[PDB]
Amino acid sequence: IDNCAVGCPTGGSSNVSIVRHAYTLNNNSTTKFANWVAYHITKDTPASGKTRNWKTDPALNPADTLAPADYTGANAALKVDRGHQAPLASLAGVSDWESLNYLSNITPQKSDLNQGAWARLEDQERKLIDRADISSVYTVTGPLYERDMGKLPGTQKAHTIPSAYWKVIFINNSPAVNHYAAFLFDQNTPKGADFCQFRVTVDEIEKRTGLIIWAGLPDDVQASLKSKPGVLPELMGCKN
Amino acid sequence: IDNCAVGCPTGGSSNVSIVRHAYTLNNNSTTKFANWVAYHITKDTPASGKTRNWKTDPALNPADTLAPADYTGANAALKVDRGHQAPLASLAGVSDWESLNYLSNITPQKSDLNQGAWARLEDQERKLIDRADISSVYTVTGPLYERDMGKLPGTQKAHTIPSAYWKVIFINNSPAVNHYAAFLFDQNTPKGADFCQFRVTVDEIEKRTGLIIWAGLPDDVQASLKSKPGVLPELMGCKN
Ligand SMILES: [Mg+2]
Ligand SMILES: [Mg+2]
Repeated sequence: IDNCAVGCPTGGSSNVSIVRHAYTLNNNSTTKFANWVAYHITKDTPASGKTRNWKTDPALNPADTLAPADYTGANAALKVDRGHQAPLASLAGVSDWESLNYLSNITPQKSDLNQGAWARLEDQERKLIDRADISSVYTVTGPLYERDMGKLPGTQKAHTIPSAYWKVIFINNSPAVNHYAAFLFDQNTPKGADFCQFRVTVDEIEKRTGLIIWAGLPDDVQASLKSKPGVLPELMGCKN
Repeated sequence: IDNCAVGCPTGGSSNVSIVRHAYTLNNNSTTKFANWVAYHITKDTPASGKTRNWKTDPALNPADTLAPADYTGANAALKVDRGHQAPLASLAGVSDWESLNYLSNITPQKSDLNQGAWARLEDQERKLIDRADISSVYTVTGPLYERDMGKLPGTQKAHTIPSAYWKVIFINNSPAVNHYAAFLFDQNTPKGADFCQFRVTVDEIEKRTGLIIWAGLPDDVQASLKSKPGVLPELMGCKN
């Protein structure tokens, strides 16, 4: 199962990644959240109406990830939601869809971001697959840890709440020949914010995460395309 | 023969276009030069060392195009060369390659442009086909008539010398999913100019020519991408 197409990211804290049909993920046993999550949307992956039964990822050591009990009181204290990294509705059609609700694929994401600009991007990201000429959407998403966001009140486990979230997207085959995009949202993004205003370069993300995305691309392609914002957002309703 | 892939341009002065393996061209009987020339570069079309036997296009009425005799004294008076619209070296491998030297595919192009930035772009355009993942390069090129440039000294034929040239390019299948680019050079472009500094939008070209490029693309795709400069030039050595 290849959920990256042009090479999954290198630089993750964990040397081994979890590969599922729903996604491929690299966990961080120190922060308790995934360094990055790569997924592949196709015409047969989206599905609506699925339920959200939060569960501890059975593939990880319970001490290196969070359990449902750890989120107790989180919303009232920090105004955060249990935010999905790999989106439920866009991939709930896969055989192991339940893993989309494993806490390894979740982080304490501010409600205004989760239900705001982040959800609208997910909506447009999913809509791309409806286009006749678009057969695949390959996405890599993950958090940033640049400032103290406080701690979950219901757990004694050492963890680090993200300060921002990014998403790198490309359609069909490879960014070497296809449209791509990259976004970066701060945890405190306003509820009504236009997701189009947060377009960035892949290079910026790599520099703020320590990862190398699209790690299988030839050197020249990486050097010339990663520092240039893509035009994929224009197909998602964005301008300029 | 389809040299446009996503619909040849509309808006040309002639209702009929000339279709060849080398290119598809729409002539302008008033200016005596083609409104647009569309060509398709593949790994099989380039070829070096071909001779240049200028000739009157036998497919057109002699009064609507130029003959070799019409260029007499042109270089000494206006410092222009017999400039190819569809590049010889990039397509000389096709079966009717001699048509690349028919005067319907030529215009009085300033030597500094023809042998400068224009030739450098042609090189990079041709080199794209050397990439393993790039199987096709679809280009549409043509002149602009915005200012009096004088007249050829060796002809009595009514004609209009171009004041600028544009080139729209995309790779593989369609600009809807593949990288694209558009450039526009004034006749007076200095010999040592960096072609990367002449990137424009497809919309600007359409507004200045009266043509509609990629006329077969869905409306939403046209509105969305024609106003956004592409990232293909980054694969051609351009920065930012
Ligand atoms: Mg969410
Ligand atoms: Mg030339």
